[PDB]
Amino acid sequence: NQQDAQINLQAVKKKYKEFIRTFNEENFFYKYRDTLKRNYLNGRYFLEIEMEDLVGFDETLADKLNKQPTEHLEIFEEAAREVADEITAPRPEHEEHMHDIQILLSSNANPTNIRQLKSDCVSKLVKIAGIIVAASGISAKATRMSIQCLSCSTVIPNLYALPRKCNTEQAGRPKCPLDPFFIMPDKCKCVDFQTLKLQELPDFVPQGEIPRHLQLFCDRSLCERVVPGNRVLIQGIYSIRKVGKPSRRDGREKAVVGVRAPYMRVVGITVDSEGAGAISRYSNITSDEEEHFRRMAASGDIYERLSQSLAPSIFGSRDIKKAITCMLFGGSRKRLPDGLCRRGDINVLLLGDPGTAKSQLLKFVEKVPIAVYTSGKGSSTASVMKDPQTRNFVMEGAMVLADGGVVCIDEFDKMREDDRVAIHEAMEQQTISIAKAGITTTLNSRCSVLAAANSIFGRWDDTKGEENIDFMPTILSRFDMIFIVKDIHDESRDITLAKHIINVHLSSNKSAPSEPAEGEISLSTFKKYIHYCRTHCGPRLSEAAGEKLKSRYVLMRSGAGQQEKASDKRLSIPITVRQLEAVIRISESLAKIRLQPFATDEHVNEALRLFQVSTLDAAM
Amino acid sequence: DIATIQKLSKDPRIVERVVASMAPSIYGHDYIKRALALALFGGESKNPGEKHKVRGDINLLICGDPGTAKSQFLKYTEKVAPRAVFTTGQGASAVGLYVRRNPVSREWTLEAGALVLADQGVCLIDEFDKMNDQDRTSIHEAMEQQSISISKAGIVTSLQARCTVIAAANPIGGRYDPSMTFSENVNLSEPILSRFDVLCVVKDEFDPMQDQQLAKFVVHSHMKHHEIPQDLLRQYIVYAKENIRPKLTNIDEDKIAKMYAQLRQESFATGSLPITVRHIESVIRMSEAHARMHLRENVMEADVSMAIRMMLESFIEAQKFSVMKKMRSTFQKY
DNA sequence: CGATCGAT
DNA sequence: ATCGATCGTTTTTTTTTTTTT
Ligand SMILES: Nc1ncnc2c1ncn2[C@@H]1O[C@H](COP(=O)(O)OP(=O)(O)OP(=O)(O)O)[C@@H](O)[C@H]1O
Ligand SMILES: Nc1ncnc2c1ncn2[C@@H]1O[C@H](COP(=O)(O)OP(=O)(O)OP(=O)(O)O)[C@@H](O)[C@H]1O
Repeated sequence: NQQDAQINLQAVKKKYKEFIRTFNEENFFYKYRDTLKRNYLNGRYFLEIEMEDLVGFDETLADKLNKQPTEHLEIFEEAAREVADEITAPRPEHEEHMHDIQILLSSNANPTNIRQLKSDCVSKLVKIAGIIVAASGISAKATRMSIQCLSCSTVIPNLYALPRKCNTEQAGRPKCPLDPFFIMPDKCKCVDFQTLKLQELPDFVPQGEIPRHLQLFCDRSLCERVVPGNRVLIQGIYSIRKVGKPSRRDGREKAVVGVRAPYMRVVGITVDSEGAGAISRYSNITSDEEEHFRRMAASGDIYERLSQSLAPSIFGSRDIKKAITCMLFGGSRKRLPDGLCRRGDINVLLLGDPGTAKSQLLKFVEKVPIAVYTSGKGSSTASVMKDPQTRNFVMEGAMVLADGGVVCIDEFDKMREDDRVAIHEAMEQQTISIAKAGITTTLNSRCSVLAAANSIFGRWDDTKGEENIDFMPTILSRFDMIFIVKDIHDESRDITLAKHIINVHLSSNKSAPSEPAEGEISLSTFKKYIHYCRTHCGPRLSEAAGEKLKSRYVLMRSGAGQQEKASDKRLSIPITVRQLEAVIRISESLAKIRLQPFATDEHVNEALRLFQVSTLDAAM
Repeated sequence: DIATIQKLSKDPRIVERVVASMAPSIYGHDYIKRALALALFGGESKNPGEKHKVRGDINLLICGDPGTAKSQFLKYTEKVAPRAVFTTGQGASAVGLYVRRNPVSREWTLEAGALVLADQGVCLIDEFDKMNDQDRTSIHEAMEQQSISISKAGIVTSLQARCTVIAAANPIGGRYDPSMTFSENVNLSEPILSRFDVLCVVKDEFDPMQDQQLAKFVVHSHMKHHEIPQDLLRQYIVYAKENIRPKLTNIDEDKIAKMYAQLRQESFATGSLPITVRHIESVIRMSEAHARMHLRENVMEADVSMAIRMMLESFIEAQKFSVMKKMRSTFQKY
């Protein structure tokens, strides 16, 4: 303790200790004491902090905080427990024992990029923004422990040398040298450890290259914090694990001089707000939000407004779009005490002439909570690898990443059939099976899928009869609403398409006069709205809906069979149990939107007219 | 000697002086000269709000003759233009040399194509048209969505393909057909027909005067033993597609609709081979291309009307002996 | 099984 | 210088999944 500067004491002595007692505004909210105590009450053991309060307090710490944060951010912990344990006393009688805590940091300074995380930027606090891939399980770590040889809780600065002398020396002259250390984990501790991960951005030198990435670290409360495939804002720190320059040159033919490895640990991850950047699992949403939600649900002019949410630069296809979003909400996983988990999620088909904006539309359906896109030639056999550490046979197993999300693809036609069958199947039972190596783990996950396609011979097949698909009718089976795409001519239509997109395509046009349309706004809102509305309501039918829908499917199959007989040959699609079993999910999607649980058949006449497109499509 | 640009670069005659430095090889063929000349440096991202990224792309195509000099046209492009790779027809199965990432096999080497390997540039094709259909499938998104997306490994990551495309193919039917229709000239499937661009063709018939003129030019070309140089315009186009970032403004953008209607009304089931809403926007690409050839950043009727001139010529090119449809339709336009 | 290291 | 008592010392594997032409 060399009390001149950089001292162990001055900070903790009063400064950090009193910063919070001193942190004041009237309204008598403006401390971190209340938040701390009320956090403690519910087992949290943390609190949230800024980094530009020091400017609110002083002008010295921060330019010293950046320099040796590893120490300051534990002096913070000690000050925290001593300033909070006084309040742990209601009187001296109900600190049954103290406890350890974790601090947070945050700011709005600016995000950096991985291409610059360099030797200067090391041991130093920072901010970035990347994206997540996958990260480990939850192993272990602790802080100290005792040993029978000395019986002292072994205290450490770093988060190993174990010296010579015995300490069971009280044996006479017959002592026990040469490191006799019996670790006593009756006396040890336990914190968490998870190894988060990080990929770089999609616009920041991937151009003539590929994107690199980084692996991470945590201690106590940031496990169970991040599920992968997410956009983060971060404050962490860039540091190493090993050390050395001189001619103790590494390995066998490694390390010309001194190369040690990278990583970062987190001091105060947060998340993103790309509209709703991070709204996927947790709830920091507030009562105003939910009022907004239900009062828009109360609004009986929400669905047709939502027919105009994906096409603010696109014209037409409105009867086409009355259920392009109903796909998103999902209906009901109405499972039963026997096996019959009748199919939850929902699936759609579309195929027709190019030049009609299928690609951009599916890009947008990815845009608007969780989803992915490849298409053909290749998300997901599922993956049984063999761990290069220890050589065990683990399962990465990537429809797992639609375990509640959805999927979109075109290019079902343009990829061969060695890889269609596991996915032919998954989307009738949702259980990814496995039987390959010594494991029988019938995995599962609730994904949907969107299916675009391309018919060879175009509208020729569509004019006359049966050249609809090139591959099979068993995946003509699994889908409910199935859509031709033509580009039939009309000069009015032509000119209107003409100016419609040019007025789009001119000067990055519609910034000001775009959103002035009615209520067709904020796909961000839709992320949140969806992740809400699916997460509560579990509706199912009303009695009056069932008989008319039943009779309607009856007449559907009778008309298909009559067209079979009105041509003296099969002129139908197979009248399946799946068709009713899916239109039920269309009713369910509708009731999911308006939040009314019990749905009536007028609510679903809309469904009738929408799958009527498929009926009258495969009518010929 | 750096204002080499702006001692000259602003003259009106410089619409055509760029043609004199394409490939100093051919007597005729102003058309493809000008088309490659514009499309070597044309381009605009114009990313609107969150929708997509429109194009730094085009697919000019010349489906000519098996042996008219076409494969030589391509090389000077590379010997001037900033990026490339050489590839000829019969590439891979379009997969490429799908890895799982281990420290087994010492990292299981990794790539996915060459539009992954050369974006915002070029990488070359020759003699395509007699290649595996399993590649004509595969390349058929990167041209326009300018986006890759893979699976089928230990990973499903994705990566950027912003490029354009070489063409260089070969016709079928022997050499080249009469004015009888084009879909009959070479037989590619329906969902590839979607995109299309700069439609030129080396149709041949014999003029002895021209044979004399060019052959003098040839032997003169074979007689060199031992306006623009290549010394400069290289840097002009670095500058032009790098720094200046043009625009458009309402001047006459309604006329485009009448001409699109002229397609749909004069052309329904005769010639009009699904030429949807990509080539139209390629209209804009020509106009923006012209103004960057001028470093203009905006324009009047000039550039767009030049686009209409060239397209009017071509779509008369690829008809029947009844060859003058838009010709008769556009003496009033012309 | 080898080198360090202390004194005689 | 010499001897002796001190210090510190460790290595073993073969085969299965998805991929590309
Ligand atoms: N009706 C339309 N209105 C506005 N823009 C359109 C329209 N049709 C097409 N476009 C534009 O044209 C481009 C179409 O490319 P896209 O990738 O959708 O082709 P596609 O329709 O998917 O054909 P294919 O299915 O064969 O790939 C898009 O960038 C889209 O913005
Ligand atoms: N104007 C010209 N100047 C120089 N050479 C010419 C000209 N016109 C034709 N040629 C010659 O014609 C030949 C054409 O063969 P080239 O090497 O171009 O293969 P290609 O024509 O691309 O044939 P393919 O693409 O069918 O294989 C070239 O050697 C080229 O020199």
